[PDB]
Amino acid sequence: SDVFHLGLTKNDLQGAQLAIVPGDPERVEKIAALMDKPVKLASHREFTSWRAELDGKAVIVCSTGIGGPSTSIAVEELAQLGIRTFLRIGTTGAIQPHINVGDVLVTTASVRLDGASLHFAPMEFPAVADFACTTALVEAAKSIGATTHVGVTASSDTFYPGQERYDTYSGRVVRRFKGSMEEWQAMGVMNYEMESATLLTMCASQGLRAGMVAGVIVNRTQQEIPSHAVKIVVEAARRLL
Amino acid sequence: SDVFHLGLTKNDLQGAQLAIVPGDPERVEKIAALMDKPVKLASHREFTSWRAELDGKAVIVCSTGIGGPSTSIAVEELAQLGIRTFLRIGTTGAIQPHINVGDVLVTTASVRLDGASLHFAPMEFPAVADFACTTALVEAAKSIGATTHVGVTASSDTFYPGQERYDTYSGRVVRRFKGSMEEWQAMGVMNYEMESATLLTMCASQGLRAGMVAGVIVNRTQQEIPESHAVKIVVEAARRLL
Amino acid sequence: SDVFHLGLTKNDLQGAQLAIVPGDPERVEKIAALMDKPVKLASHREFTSWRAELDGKAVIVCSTGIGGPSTSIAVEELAQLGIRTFLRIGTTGAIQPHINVGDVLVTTASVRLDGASLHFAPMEFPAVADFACTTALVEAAKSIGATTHVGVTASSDTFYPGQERYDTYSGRVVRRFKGSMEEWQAMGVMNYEMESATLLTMCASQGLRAGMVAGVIVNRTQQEIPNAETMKESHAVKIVVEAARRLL
Amino acid sequence: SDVFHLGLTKNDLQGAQLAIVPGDPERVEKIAALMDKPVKLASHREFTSWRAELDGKAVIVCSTGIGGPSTSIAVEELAQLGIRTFLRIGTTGAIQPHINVGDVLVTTASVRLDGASLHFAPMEFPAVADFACTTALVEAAKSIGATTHVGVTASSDTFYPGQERYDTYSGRVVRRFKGSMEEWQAMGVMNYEMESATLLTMCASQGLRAGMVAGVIVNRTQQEIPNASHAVKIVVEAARRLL
Amino acid sequence: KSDVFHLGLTKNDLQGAQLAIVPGDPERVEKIAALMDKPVKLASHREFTSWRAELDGKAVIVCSTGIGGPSTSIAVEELAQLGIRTFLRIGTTGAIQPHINVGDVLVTTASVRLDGASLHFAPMEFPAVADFACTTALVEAAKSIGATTHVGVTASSDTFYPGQERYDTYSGRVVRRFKGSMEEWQAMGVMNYEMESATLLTMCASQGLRAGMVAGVIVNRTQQEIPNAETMKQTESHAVKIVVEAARRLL
Amino acid sequence: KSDVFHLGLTKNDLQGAQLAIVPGDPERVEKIAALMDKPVKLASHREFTSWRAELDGKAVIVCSTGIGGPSTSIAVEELAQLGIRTFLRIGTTGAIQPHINVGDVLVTTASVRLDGASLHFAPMEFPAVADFACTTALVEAAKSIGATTHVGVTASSDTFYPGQERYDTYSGRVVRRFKGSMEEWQAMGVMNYEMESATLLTMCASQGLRAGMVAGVIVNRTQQEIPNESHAVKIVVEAARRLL
Ligand SMILES: O=c1ccn2c(n1)O[C@H]1[C@H](O)[C@@H](CO)O[C@H]12
Ligand SMILES: O=c1ccn2c(n1)O[C@H]1[C@H](O)[C@@H](CO)O[C@H]12
Ligand SMILES: O=c1ccn2c(n1)O[C@H]1[C@H](O)[C@@H](CO)O[C@H]12
Ligand SMILES: O=c1ccn2c(n1)O[C@H]1[C@H](O)[C@@H](CO)O[C@H]12
Ligand SMILES: O=c1ccn2c(n1)O[C@H]1[C@H](O)[C@@H](CO)O[C@H]12
Ligand SMILES: O=c1ccn2c(n1)O[C@H]1[C@H](O)[C@@H](CO)O[C@H]12
Repeated sequence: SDVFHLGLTKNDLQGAQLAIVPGDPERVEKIAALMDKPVKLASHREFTSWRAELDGKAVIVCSTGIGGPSTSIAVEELAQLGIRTFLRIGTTGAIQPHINVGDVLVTTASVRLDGASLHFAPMEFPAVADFACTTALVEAAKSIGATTHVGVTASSDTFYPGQERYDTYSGRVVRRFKGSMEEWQAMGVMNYEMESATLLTMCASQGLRAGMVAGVIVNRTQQEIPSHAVKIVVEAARRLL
Repeated sequence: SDVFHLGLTKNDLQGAQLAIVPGDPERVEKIAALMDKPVKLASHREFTSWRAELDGKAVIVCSTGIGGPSTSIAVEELAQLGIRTFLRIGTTGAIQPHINVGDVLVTTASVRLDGASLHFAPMEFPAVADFACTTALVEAAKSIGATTHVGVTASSDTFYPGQERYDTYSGRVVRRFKGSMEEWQAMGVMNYEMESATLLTMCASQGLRAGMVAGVIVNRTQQEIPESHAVKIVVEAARRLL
Repeated sequence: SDVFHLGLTKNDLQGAQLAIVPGDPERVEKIAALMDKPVKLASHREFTSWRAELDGKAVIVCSTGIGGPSTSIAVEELAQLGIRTFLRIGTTGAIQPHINVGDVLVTTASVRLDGASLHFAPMEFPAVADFACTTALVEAAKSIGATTHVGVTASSDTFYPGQERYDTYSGRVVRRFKGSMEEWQAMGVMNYEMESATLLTMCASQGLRAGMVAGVIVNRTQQEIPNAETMKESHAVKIVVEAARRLL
Repeated sequence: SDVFHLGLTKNDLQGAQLAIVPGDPERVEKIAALMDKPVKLASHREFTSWRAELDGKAVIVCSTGIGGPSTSIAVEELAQLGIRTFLRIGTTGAIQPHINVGDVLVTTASVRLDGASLHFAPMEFPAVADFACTTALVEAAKSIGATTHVGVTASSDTFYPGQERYDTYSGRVVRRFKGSMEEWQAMGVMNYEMESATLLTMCASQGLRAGMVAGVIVNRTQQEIPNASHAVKIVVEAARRLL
Repeated sequence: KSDVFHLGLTKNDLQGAQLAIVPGDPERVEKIAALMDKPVKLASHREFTSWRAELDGKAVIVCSTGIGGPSTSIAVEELAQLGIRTFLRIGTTGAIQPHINVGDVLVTTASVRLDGASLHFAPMEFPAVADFACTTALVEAAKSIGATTHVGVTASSDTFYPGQERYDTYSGRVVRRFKGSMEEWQAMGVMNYEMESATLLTMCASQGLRAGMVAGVIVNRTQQEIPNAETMKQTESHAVKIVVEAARRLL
Repeated sequence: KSDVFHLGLTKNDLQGAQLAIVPGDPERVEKIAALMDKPVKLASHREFTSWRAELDGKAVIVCSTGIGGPSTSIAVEELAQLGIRTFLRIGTTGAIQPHINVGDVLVTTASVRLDGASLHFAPMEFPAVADFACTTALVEAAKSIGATTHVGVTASSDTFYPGQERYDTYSGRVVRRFKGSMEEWQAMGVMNYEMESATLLTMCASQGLRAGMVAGVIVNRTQQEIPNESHAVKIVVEAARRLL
């Protein structure tokens, strides 16, 4: 093991320079199974890694877990092993009424409601996605025929108060986030999730390419509590290889 | 007439939905002359406005002057008159050694070293360009065959201390900005300019499409102070967005 | 030619160490006309410069444009050329009920609602006027007999959201400035403006003397925008010329 | 299931009001084994939960995973199910010369270098542990005879830059965290971890009781990476004094 | 003769003392020193009055701070130079919780930092936390005396009026930051308001000094009955007996 | 016996007074009032010693503030509750500019807000600015007295040691924020360090009260760290005479 957390050596990657990075370890095998020669690499904490082949070239699929801190460990240690391009696939809650459950979202940049991004760049720095990655993700969605939305995502360190949920133990949301959902909605923000700000900032400020795609699992204008994207991200990876 | 600064009516625009927004009033007519049926509309302070036609469709060219404050006035008042798409063309000082004078840069997002962006969105909101605008801009630069870099820009409220210039009256730089250039360079930042953070934040937070393009006029790794394809690029990009 | 934006040399100034700095370029020559031996120096972007003579002493008149960014270029490059004392003349929106259109407002210090002032001093540092410049402006106003108000000014990086104007495209104001005008009013702030915070912070933190004066064109307790007119206020112009005289 | 992530009902807890919350899911079984009638409950994402008994009273053991965001999810959802007292156990890197590998550290409060704590309370509010919980941990430690240090912890959203590690892909650290380890060291800060700031802030501002204990895994005065027990006994003994 | 700029004390004055009790009021010093053996006045300059007394045969200092973090920081710093390593603050306070009664005793584990002087020792993310041994001694000493005691968080404010959301003032207005603040602190479980615990606890914790904080509740801001002078000084005395008794266990 | 909770004064005690001189040292209060007509001791509670005097037939207050903004804010507010509308501060200070001598007098136009109490009245972007009429009277009073006077910006700190970048302390340690800070204020033309002006100036300017600040230099920090009726106390009395 060349790294402290992932349990991987540089030789494990077989010259791979691109990684797909889901949140849930459960999803890693399913993503790799859509490519050639899939083999299990390692599994430690919420970091499950698999190696696959796409058009003759080595590809990594590795999970991040929930949150920026966990994400920052996986990205850093993957970068040490040779990864220069990261493609993020996740799940999300829509906050705009016209976006339906089943729709696919591509993130251009993130509202930094996290702490981990500040460990790489000050708040004035933008949490922006790589242009080539974003293009590839939009072209892939277009070829597959998925109903897709491009724009800004709010990336939060919490599931509950930072996304202004009141259905909680305290039923309370601190001053900073009181009335914040209505504010993001007016600013044209598409959705909430919990990892992109960290991923995007840390890659953009360190010479690493990153992209972000996600499937909608809930619409917050209706409820607080609740496939194509998987095909989109692997198709995008083919154009970036 | 309809607006306080620009001196324009909705009728002056004749249906225009897109605007090209340079900084210098003197470049406004030059950009308009590259398109069909160029007509001068008005001229007040920083704001010189022209109407032209591109593929039979009305287009506005309006100057912003230097800085986010005056840019925010032009953008706001054009939006009241019906503009929904804004394209900035400017000039810039590169901070990466591999970028030469005359190269073209396309901004995906800006480092917010301004004050006016905060009047539209809190600091954690990204100063990000619209994707369709950026695509057109990158595809236009490639069609004309320009040497092109795509990435992040540092957008500063000042020409001197905020860009870490020491050849000044005082010769000093405040704590915040001392050592900041080396820091931006290490973070992959391409260039310094003075307007993008304001333009990009106020558009992305109000449902307005915005893109940013600039020609390199100086490189900071050698000196503090010093037809371009940039103008051809912005006009070709505007064509694709109408 | 000695500077990058203003297109001037030290020779153009002919020994000048005081400059009057209006916002609008079209005001430069009109201000210069009230003084002896006026001549046009240069004009680039929003920097229009004229030289005049007051009691046999060389004085510069140079525009700044709208906003602190272009103000900071003008003030810096003028300082490089030899200017050590700056007097700003502008227009303003009053936020107190008793202040009338055409009243003259002299600023002691400014609420830093700008970004450029942070490029010279951290937010703790006061955006304060020079005492000698303020004295000259106050004493000059009394000599003219204008209705004068002295106090704090809020200096915003925007005309619209930062001055809590709602009649806009979005009709929306961000959390920070929502309810802000009522708060400044209660705190005794006289007016809204867009350049003083940058100017005063620049000069005070770099050993330069600065004064700030402006004439009211709208009262924000009744309307956001002044009514349009056709006919072609000047009190503040006389006051700023007379104040310079007392400073030379 | 009564909660969204954990996959637990109120009936699963059997009236439990106290939870031991390790970082690593692997530890859940081991901590539960030291108590009686231990049984598995659920496992979803980084949240593995067990239930046991201590002096005839039900106790929960539930993992949080790495970081404040994940910690905040577990703590909130356990609170909805009835948990009022939280005792965290983790691993940590020491930054004081007089603190060695294998020593046990009890946190009174944390330096807030996270983002999740701000979602509960503004920065001025202290990430402070409950006094009853801290007392139980200190006293449990002295009865086992472990080398114990009591004080402030640095709680970071990152393992690398925020803890000022330079053996990285970029080799640089951002302005804010550059020269920061030396500063914390002069301030009397004991150690580095990643979850206590979030945990202590969200409990102290919501009427919940919380304590924090960890074992020293690396000394940062001599090395960045560790490689080149007592705490588990202490946390179980502390919980026993809290029921 | 003085070893320090403000306090007017020497190391000889201390007689080898390593603990100090640090109240706010100059006039309270003599009264607290009256609960110990053989008290003698040492000095009195500005708001800083100092006395020495014996406790179980050990030298102890009692020295006032004045109101606020700035004057507290001067006193604590200059005492530390003279050789003091442990500081125990006794105060009076206003409770903001309905279940906390006038006459109750409050021990602070840590403080909400609404001061400016703590920032001169550590940035805002550092906790304004009490020393464990000092808090242990205070909680246990409270049981010896028999007080009704609450242990938790305290809001430490640089002002008595607007920072404690008081509206009965000259202006009658409260700045944006503090408008609605009392209600929010109440929800977060904050017990009370005072004016110096944030400075003291931050400056000691970040400099290798031990500090503790105890106070008696003189008023509650949720109820309408305001106690008289006699009942208030009865509460103060009750909390004063706890700080001396806690000091015994810290020698 | 008292209309206010800290000072121990009634509105009646002020006898119509609308101006107060507000020094820092309680012991110094009596000596200032002794320079005026019919001085009478009023009260003494905590760090607040108050005396009443007369100047050209008008009642004036001299009241002690104690050290620091918090203590200052209590005095100003309760004095305001009893009718005082004009405050004049007289203090001692440490100069940080080479050209300023020990014994010189400094009039403050505005302060660097290195405090916490000012934020309880106005956000940080609000200027800690003195009243123009008060500053004028102080500047003119200096001429009449005949002292060497400098007018400008003052750094107003919540501490005496770390915030004034002093290293001769127990820890010998200065926090990141204030590391190298004295050299920075110096280059920004800041005259001096004190501990009360930011709170005083901000709270008065944002509440419709008039305030002024004068001080005598007791030490120069470019030569020395620790220091060791004056001109400044004469100037504050003369200024008060001009503002009645
Ligand atoms: O509202 C939502 C719904 C889902 N997600 C998101 N917000 O946070 C992301 C977490 O990693 C994880 C938490 O369920 O899934 C993503
Ligand atoms: O280094 C540079 C060079 C050029 N520019 C930029 N920074 O600021 C932009 C100004 O609006 C304008 C005036 O400098 O030109 C752009
Ligand atoms: O309400 C107002 C009215 C006028 N002004 C002010 N606010 O901003 C100043 C700008 O420079 C310019 C913008 O019109 O004029 C000054
Ligand atoms: O230096 C260290 C060493 C260990 N830990 C800490 N920092 O972060 C904690 C993480 O949860 C997890 C990361 O390995 O373990 C804790
Ligand atoms: O509500 C209150 C009541 C009392 N105190 C507190 N808040 O502030 C403390 C001051 O030092 C001093 C001011 O009364 O006493 C403490
Ligand atoms: O450097 C200095 C010197 C003196 N002073 C000042 N700073 O702080 C003021 C304190 O109230 C008091 C404490 O010395 O005196 C004022």
